Amino acid sequence: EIFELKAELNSDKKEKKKEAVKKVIASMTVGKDVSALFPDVVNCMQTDNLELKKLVYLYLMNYAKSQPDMAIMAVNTFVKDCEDPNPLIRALAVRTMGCIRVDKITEYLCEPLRKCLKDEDPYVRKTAAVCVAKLHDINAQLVEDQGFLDTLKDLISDSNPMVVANAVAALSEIAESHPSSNLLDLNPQSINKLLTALNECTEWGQIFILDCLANYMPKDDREAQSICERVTPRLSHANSAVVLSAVKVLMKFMSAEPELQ
Amino acid sequence: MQTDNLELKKLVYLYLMNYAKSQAVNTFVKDCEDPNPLIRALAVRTMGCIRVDKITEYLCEPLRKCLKDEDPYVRKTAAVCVAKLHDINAQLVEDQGFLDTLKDLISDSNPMVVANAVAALSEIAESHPSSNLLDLNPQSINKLLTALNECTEWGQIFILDCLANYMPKDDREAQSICERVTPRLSHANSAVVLSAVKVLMKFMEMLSKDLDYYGTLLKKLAPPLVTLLSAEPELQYVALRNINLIVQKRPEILKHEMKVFFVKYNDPIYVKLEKLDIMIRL
Amino acid sequence: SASAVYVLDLKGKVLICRNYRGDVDMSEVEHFMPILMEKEEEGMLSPILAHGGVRFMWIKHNNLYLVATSKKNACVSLVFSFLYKVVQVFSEYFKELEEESIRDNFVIIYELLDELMDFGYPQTTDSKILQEYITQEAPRPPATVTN
Amino acid sequence: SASAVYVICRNYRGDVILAHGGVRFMWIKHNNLYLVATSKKNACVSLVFSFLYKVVQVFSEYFKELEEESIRDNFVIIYELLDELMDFGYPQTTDSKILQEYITQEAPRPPATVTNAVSWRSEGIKYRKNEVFLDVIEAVNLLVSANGNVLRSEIVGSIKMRVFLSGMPELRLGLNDKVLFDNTGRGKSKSVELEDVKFHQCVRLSRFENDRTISFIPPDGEFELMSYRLNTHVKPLIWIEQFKRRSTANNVEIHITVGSVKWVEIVWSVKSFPGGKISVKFEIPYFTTSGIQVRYLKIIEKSGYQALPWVRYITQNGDYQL
Amino acid sequence: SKSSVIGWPAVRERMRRAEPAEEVGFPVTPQVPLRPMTYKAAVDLSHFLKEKGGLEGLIHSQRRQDILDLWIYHTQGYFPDWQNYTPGPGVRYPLTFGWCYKLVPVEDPEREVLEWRFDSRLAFHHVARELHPEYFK
Amino acid sequence: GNIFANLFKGLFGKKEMRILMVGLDAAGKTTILYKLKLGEIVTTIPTIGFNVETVEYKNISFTVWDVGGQDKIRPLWRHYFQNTQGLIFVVDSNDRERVNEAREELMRMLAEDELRDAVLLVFANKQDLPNAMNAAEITDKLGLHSLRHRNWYIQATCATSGDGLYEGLDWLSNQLRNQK
Amino acid sequence: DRKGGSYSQAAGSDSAQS
Ligand SMILES: Nc1nc2c(ncn2[C@@H]2O[C@H](COP(=O)(O)OP(=O)(O)OP(=O)(O)O)[C@@H](O)[C@H]2O)c(=O)[nH]1
Ligand SMILES: [Mg+2]
Repeated sequence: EIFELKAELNSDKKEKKKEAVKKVIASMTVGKDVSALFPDVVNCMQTDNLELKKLVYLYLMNYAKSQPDMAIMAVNTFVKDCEDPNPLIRALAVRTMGCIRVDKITEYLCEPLRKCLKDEDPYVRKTAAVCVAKLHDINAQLVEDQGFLDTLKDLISDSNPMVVANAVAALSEIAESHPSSNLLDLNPQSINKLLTALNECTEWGQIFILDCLANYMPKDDREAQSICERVTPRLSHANSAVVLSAVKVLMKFMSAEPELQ
Repeated sequence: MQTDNLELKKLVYLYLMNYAKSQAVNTFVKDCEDPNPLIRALAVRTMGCIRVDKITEYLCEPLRKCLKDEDPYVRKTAAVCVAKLHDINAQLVEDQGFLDTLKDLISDSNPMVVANAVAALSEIAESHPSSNLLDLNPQSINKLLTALNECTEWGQIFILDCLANYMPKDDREAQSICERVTPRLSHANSAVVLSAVKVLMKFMEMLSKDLDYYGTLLKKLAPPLVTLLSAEPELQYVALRNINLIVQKRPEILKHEMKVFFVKYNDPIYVKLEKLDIMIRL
Repeated sequence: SASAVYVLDLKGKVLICRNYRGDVDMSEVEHFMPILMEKEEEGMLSPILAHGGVRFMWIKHNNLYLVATSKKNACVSLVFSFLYKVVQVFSEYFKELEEESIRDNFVIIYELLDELMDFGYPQTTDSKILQEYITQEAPRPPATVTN
Repeated sequence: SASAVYVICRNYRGDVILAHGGVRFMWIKHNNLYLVATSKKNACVSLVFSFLYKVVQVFSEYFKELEEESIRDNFVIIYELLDELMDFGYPQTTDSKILQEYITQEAPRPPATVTNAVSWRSEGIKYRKNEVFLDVIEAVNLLVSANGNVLRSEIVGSIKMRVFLSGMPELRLGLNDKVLFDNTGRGKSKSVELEDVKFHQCVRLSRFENDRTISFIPPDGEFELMSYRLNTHVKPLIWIEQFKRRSTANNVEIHITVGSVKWVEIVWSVKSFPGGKISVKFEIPYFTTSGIQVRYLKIIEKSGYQALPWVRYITQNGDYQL
Repeated sequence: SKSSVIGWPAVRERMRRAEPAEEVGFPVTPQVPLRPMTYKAAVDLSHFLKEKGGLEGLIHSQRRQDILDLWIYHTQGYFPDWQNYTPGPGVRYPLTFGWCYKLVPVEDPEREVLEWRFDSRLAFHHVARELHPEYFK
Repeated sequence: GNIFANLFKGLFGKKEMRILMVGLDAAGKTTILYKLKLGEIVTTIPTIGFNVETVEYKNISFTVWDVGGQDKIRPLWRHYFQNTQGLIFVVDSNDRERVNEAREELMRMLAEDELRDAVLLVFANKQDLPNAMNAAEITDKLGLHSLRHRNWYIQATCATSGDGLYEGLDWLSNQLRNQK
Repeated sequence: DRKGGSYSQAAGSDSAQS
């Protein structure tokens, strides 16, 4: 069983390697403690096939806190994967790097995070924004030292409205845990820009875009009137949360499912 | 003019260049962003080839965009266009601030592009009044030498011309320059060997005859002169003139070179006459 | 602000789990079943549970309850919307919502779960759009999501 | 600093060895036309001559003949080649083989070889076999005065190789050089004392300067790698009022018993001249007058293959005038 | 090698005839391969010479060494440069690695009498290279 | 049983073989691996983890597993000892102070009974400075002649030039393959 | 055959010089 699986995973045949990866994934999901074979799976990590790479990344994320010492053999692989031409591979690598809850690994991940922060790929930009927030949550001091706040602030002022919404959500999450010192608040121009991308945001991005306005406090009736006029279209959203978010924003500025009832 | 076929575009650009002073900005701007590096290079070359005073003003933006082009051919084309604009309008080039971009070109990758940038800077400084010279410290010379070994035959002359303006101040720097220029004497190109010889002669003004470097340089220069003496008849006159110019400075290098100065039966008049002068000088 | 989205069953067995923040221990799911049983037997059962300082907000599916653990003051409405989106995606990809497909389509299910939400923040919810990047039978993602 | 290169004309600066007032017309005479390149500034005359030679070589490579018939027949590619060769009076590309991949007479992005440092070996070249044919051509030049003594007697070597391999091999040429033998400690056998050695662009100057290491990437086709040139102090092979009897001088043509004599000067044409039997046209193959013997050729490729190098030594008469 | 065996007796006789102390040109055999002697080839030649005899203990002479090198080049196409000895005074080690032949004193290194002696350790230890690392590059 | 398929595969080449790449950090291992795989001198940051590549030469797929020389990664070389057929040691002649450490690391790694069929492969890297030793002084300093039952071969490879890599590959092929 | 001397195979390096 375990010996046979290790032998299959330490083989040069991809057909057996894929079956072994599937079996290992099933055993972990079946409720089998497969953390003892994490170093064995470490050897079969840099693989061209994307099917096995995702499973390996998932196993490493699920077997990262269990064997933090054995996770030191993945920084080079993550660095190599952070420069792959395929945006999906880069996004997966970025997500896996932030998913690892290792204190000694995030120190070396700042360079790839910095490289991917200004990635032209909107998916890459979103992944970098997610990774920066994850790093800040794991280590606020490391994030502050890396100076990712400036990059995150410029993310809202960039194209790719999905990426802008992701950056806004990350900034809100970081400021939520922050002690209110050096707040990421913006003037009415920032609110207007967010509203401009609010109409282009998706259902999930709508909540992120509306949450930012929840922190801003209007000071004039004209600004409050404009905010109310812009949030008025949000009441015609098929999503229940978007309508609720718009209602909450309007209140601040001033037949669903049974579970949502 | 705006045609997809590249065969007609080149002919149109050539006709416009040849019919520009006798009698397109939007077309050039559109072509300056084509994904194909060849098309962008052709557009950059055509824009600089137009001798129009009212057209170069609007070409600064495409030139600025193509100055930092990742394509080494695009970088070379931009460097050529910047030099052409500076020659056509020095004030416009200075206003556009292309000197800073040109200076960083030597400090960038793509050794062909670096050599092109160096040649453009030398051409601009040649017409400049010596004010705000583009001279660099020994680090720049070392970097150029590092790309000198990677430069092509045409780029070798450009790389060696820059050192012709620098004046060494210490024997160690002069010794290093001589050591680096020594490999240039084994170049199949006649001009590269001549350029290396000229650079060595210029650097010898600061070298010390007491050390063995001067003697080694003198010994390693005669074989180069002998090899250059067997060049084409057209280059024979140039080689004779160079020998005469260097003969009056260091006559102890070619003291024993007398048989090679004999005029051949089929030698040209311009070479036969120079052979007698070379024999008289030696 | 869900910490870990997990899929349970009628017998208390977790069909599949996918942690998003890692702030909640994976062993807290064990107390979810006894808590639900106690709530049901006393009339205080609700879709949003609470295991001490961790809230277990989930809805009941055709055969399993998609319990998503949370610890911070996350948007309950956002969690419900994410659960509904996940249910719709599963229905679109799998014609049936039962335990037979949970143990049979894990290869694509895990990929879909990972791609759907990152760090507790979902990014993509279009099943048709998602069908062009994650398949159960990979090129660059389509520009529609970026656009 | 040429202003306009004309044969067809192609202006390079538009500001415009003869001299028309303040403008210098420096050009050479070709087979049928003089390639006059106008210049006005203090441009490098040697640079202009080198550019003209490179253009002539490119024309010869592209067009098998240099005459007026091709000037009026191949203008479409000729103009493109002229435009691409030099920009603003500064040439940038001179490799005919490399230029053949971007400008054709019968356009994709330019090859990365020009942008890359190695501009003399096109990457991706694949062949069924890896055979490189070398040619050690001998040039016997003798300047014999009317008194009977030889004044100018110099022999110039010429290593021309036709490399046809797969990939980008880095040839490591090795011969029995006198300097190399002295450095290694074997300065007692037959070693060639080449006074001047002119390596090609493929040969690295630094490697040869360091330890006489001739390492370079050969190009695809026939090219001149090294051109040795050393004086000769031995007796002439042919004495006209001496070579080894094992060598035969095929096609002996002594321009003024055995051999056909025809007057066109009197051409003393001899088909085969056994050893030991006014310009002479002797060409004796398989005879190395200088005695230089090739030692090794380090053919190294990243892919890894077994090369089959070949080379032949041909001795001919150069400036052998009496 | 039948040709090498046949040439060994004549070569030994010629070397013995020459005391211990006319044609110009450098003809080359058409298609005859010319390359430096290899370590394995040198070892095989040394073993053959030791088995056949005539080389071990023979007084070292310039003429005899030149004749032997010429015969080896004619019979094998090997350049006559690998048969080099280390500078004296004393025992001179072979310059080419793999050679089992060496010169040892028999009594200025030029006037010292030397004789060829077999040395099996030469093919395994680069004595000449160790003594003269500069000469070995 | 029938071995016709094996003979048919061997008629055109079937054996691939393997190889290992270990040595001290900044020893040119990454550059050497890049040259063997691609053929260009690429500058890279220090190898935090490891690099795995393959080289197809002489009809043999020589898989190379580059290993760094980091202090925290030195004890991790035991993981690659399983299913390993070759081993290559890269020396650093430009680091006099690190020679003792490299020798100690080689001795520690060479004192394992699991790695017995792997012949010695010493590569003299950084063959571009005058301070580099010859092909015998380094071997004498390292004491390669005292490795009983070990087939070691000294080869000098220059990272900048690339010469000597073909000779090392041929030696490795001859040591691994014992056929015509 | 070929006029000017038959082509001969070339070696790889100085085998006698290591
Ligand atoms: N310039 C130059 N540097 C060399 C040469 N050989 C080795 N080096 C140095 O060796 C280092 C090699 O690093 P890499 O090849 O990227 O990888 P590595 O050899 O495994 O070193 P680590 O990654 O630290 O383990 C380079 O950074 C160089 O500084 C050489 O021939 N020329
Ligand atoms: Mg490395």
